[PDB]
Amino acid sequence: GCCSLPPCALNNPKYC
Amino acid sequence: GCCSLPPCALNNPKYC
Amino acid sequence: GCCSLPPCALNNPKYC
Amino acid sequence: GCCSLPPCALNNPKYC
Amino acid sequence: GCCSLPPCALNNPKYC
Amino acid sequence: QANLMRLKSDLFNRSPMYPGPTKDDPLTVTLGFTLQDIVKVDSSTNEVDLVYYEQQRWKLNSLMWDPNEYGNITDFRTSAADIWTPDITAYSSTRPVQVLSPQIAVVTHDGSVMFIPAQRLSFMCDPTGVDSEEGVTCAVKFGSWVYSGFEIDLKTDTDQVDLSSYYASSKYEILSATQTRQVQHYSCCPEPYIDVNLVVKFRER
Amino acid sequence: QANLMRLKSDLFNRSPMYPGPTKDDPLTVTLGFTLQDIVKVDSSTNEVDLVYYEQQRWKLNSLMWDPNEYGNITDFRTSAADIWTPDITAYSSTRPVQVLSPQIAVVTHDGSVMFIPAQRLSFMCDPTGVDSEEGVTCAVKFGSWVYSGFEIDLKTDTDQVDLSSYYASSKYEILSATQTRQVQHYSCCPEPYIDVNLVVKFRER
Amino acid sequence: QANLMRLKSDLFNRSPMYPGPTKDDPLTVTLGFTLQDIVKVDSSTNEVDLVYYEQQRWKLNSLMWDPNEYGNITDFRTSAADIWTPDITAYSSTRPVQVLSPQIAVVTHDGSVMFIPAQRLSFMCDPTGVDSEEGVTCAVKFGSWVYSGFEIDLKTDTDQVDLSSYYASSKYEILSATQTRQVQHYSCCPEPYIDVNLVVKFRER
Amino acid sequence: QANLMRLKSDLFNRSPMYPGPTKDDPLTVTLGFTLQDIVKVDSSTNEVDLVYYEQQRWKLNSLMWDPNEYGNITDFRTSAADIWTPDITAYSSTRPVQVLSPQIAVVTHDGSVMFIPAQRLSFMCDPTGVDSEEGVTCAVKFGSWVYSGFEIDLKTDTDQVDLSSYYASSKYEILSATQTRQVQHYSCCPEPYIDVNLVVKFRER
Amino acid sequence: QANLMRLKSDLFNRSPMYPGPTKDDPLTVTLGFTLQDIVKVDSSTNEVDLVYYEQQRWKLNSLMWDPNEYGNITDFRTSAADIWTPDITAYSSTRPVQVLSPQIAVVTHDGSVMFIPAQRLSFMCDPTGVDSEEGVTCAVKFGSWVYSGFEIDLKTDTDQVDLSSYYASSKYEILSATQTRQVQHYSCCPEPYIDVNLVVKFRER
Repeated sequence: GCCSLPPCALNNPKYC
Repeated sequence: GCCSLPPCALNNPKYC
Repeated sequence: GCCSLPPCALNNPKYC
Repeated sequence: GCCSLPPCALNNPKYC
Repeated sequence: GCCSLPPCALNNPKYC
Repeated sequence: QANLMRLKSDLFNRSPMYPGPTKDDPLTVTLGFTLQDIVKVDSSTNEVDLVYYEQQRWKLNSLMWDPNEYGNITDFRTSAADIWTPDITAYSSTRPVQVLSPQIAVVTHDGSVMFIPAQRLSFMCDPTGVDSEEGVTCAVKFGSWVYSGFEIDLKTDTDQVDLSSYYASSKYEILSATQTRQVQHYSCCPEPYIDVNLVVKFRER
Repeated sequence: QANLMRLKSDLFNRSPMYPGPTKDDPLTVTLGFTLQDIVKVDSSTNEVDLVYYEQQRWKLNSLMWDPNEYGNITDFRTSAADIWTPDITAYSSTRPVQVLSPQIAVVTHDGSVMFIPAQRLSFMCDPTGVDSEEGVTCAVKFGSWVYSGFEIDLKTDTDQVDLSSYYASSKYEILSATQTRQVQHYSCCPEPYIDVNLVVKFRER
Repeated sequence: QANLMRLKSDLFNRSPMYPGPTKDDPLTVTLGFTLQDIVKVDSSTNEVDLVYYEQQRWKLNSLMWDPNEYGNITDFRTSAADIWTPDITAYSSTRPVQVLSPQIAVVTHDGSVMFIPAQRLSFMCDPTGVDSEEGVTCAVKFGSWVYSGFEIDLKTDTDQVDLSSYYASSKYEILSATQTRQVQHYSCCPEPYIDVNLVVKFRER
Repeated sequence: QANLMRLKSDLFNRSPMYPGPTKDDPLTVTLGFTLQDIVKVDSSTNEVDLVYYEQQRWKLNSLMWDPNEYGNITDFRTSAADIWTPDITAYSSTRPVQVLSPQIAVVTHDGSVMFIPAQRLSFMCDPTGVDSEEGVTCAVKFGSWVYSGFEIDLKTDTDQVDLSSYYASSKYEILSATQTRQVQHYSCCPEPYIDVNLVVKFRER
Repeated sequence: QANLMRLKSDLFNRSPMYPGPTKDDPLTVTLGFTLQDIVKVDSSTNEVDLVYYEQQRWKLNSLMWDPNEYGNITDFRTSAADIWTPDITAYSSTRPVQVLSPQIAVVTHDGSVMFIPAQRLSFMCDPTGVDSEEGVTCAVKFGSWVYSGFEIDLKTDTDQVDLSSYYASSKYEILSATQTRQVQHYSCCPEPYIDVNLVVKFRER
């Protein structure tokens, strides 16, 4: 979800 | 209008 | 004439 | 083979 | 001849 | 003027540059488009080409000065490469965007910056129905590539795309052109993510 | 602002840049693809064009810091030219890969780095049978240009390509997209060679 | 040799480049075109390609010198990158302008400058009717990208495009070629804005 | 560990940036090609496009070191801009070559260098007969632009051209490929001129 | 034995960067061409694509050296960027030239320089008749962009373009190819203007 979006994947580095 | 001309938008940034 | 040719215009800038 | 693959070719100069 | 090959022209400037 | 040269020297030839916004040091970028033409439509690939102007503005504390200590100077023009600029990106381009103009910014004593380069963009669009009377609709999102909404707030002054300079003899006719700010969230992550959605409706002239 | 400028200055401008991995300093790079679109298929040449996001993860000890000594900062964004990045290349491209997004990476205090460039690729693909019901299968391998498996280990978190943002109105429908890590040895040589094979089966809409 | 090296060093190496004009220090730029060829027409898009030479003139006080102080040198050529140049831009281009010639200007002791780059421009133009005997008219506006009429005054010496060296075997034939200076005000704003409008009427040969 | 940051600095910070070979100090360059794909044939012009890896190898005294002084380091990878590279050129190209891969070399303590750039080349080739069963033969000579055979001596490594990773589903089937060094002497001049001749015979698949 | 390094230094490091010629310090350029191939003919635009090698030779005082003082060194190769190069331009190109070869020059101890870059050039040319047994004629003028004949004198050593290595399987067969010095006088001005005119006559093979 988030992780498909690059700014969001970058802002949740360990999680994604 | 003014805002589709780059130098006028430059001189009137907040208005534009 | 001179002024139609860029090197000649650059050699005669006030005249051109 | 190896020498068609640059990282391998690079690691194996003498052979390639 | 020599002069149509750049390395040769460059090495023989006076001739080429 | 000697005063200007020393001001551009005072802040651009001082130790660092602005490292970009943080959560504690947030930023608002305001975005606006002027659409000049839909240049190419390709049905065999699904790509469409736009030429437009993209207005961007923001404000940095670090670019402030007192006009009095600089000969009453309130603002100045400078190369955009001289300053920090937002990473606002088309999320669905198919080619690197081409720059069709100088990239020059105005900087103001209050720390505000403004910026309007001309641009050509290729992006994903199925143009089927362009020859028809009802026409066709393309959309492309713009947004920061690395910053969350808590870091770069992204805004528009209006959601009407400026069409006052759209080329009159264009092959394509604009039915509507819209630029609207969209906020979305994620279950994992309470922080906002913001885009401006560029939606153009058009048909063969 | 405050502490951030100091941190960047300490990490980059003290000690040279990372010289890359070695046999005694091995490095794991995590690869992952978000396929956005199949843009073009060319039948006179055998060429296919893809637009995707490529996510890269690695971790450097030399890019570590204690949050406490820097006002509790856990991470920062920086231009990807400020830092060593892996030399991961497509092995069967036909044109220079085109970059579609800003090149900015995030660095965490535990030293890990993440980098998500958007890209257009032209690669070797016989598209024949793309217009049938079964479509066509195509593969491109990705790996280090200069480092063996002893120097860069190459991984994925999943074998499935992210298709959740594939253009819904694309010319080509995706039947499957897989991203699978491949290890092999040559008879001549003791070190393993690692790639990730991107296999897409697709057909015309 | 000798004094020319000295002059160029004195002018450019006592720092700092000219920072452009202001309301208080305004500037006059004289523009002129020599149209060499209409290279290409595209009726599917609405683009027409031109090859012209763009003559630009302006004068700066900071570029002045005493020929008696420099071995009687009255002028010199130098690379345009050594000097400030105006940001006169075509307003409706469709691709980045392409430079066809060296970028070198002449500077004269009174501080006058002349710069003549050859360029290929793509811009917005419907060619429908180029096949007839009446041919077709196209126009492209040129002007400063950032400066208003109060900062750059844009000017011409003649409203006649120089055609004396138009390519005699071009696919296209020139009926008229005109360059005209326009001043306008907008409702909102007190400052004037200026452009030179290049209007070309032409047909197939 | 960290021994490499010193060696790199010790190599790329001593006066010797290598000035290239001389008749007194001649250099041997080894040349080998890996055919990946004939991408395109154009019969209206006479051009063919090839994708290939070009393996270049040479040896400089200026790049020797002792491992025992540098933590037992026998070799390192480095950007090819950090070092001199030979001016090996395709003598019959028709377009600027496109670089497909990163450009990183391995330097070894004996001063030997290896460099394997991937490339797309357009060269002159009459493709008449390509649709027949015998196909057609084309050739490209590679050599130095400025150095004779007394300054750069050109060689090949492996007798046979590497076809093992030629694209299996290419438009064009390779019937044969050869790479041979060649020497000529002109009437005027005693020194040899040397090229490597890449002769490939191919047909439509 | 690397006194070359010493030479390149005090030649290119102590004060002078050569500021170009003048009426007081005039210069002669010798121009010759080697036609490799007529690549493309375009009838819809009037463009023709050529690949030729442009041999250029001049002589500068500021480059002279005593070979006794420098290990009996009579010449060296250096990149064309390290030196001044004349601004010889095609006067009727329609696209920026494309460099096909390395840009390295030879400097000899008497201060003479020779420089032979391989180029692709698109220029204005009506190819009507190319179809026939008689063929068609095209010309293109080369000359300095900024320097008169009192500043750069431009000459050849032969009327004959070198055709000895024209591609034997070209689409186009050369019937004739000639280079000739032309002088134009203007009644305003005592200085002559100079160009070398390249006229090629050719037909389909």
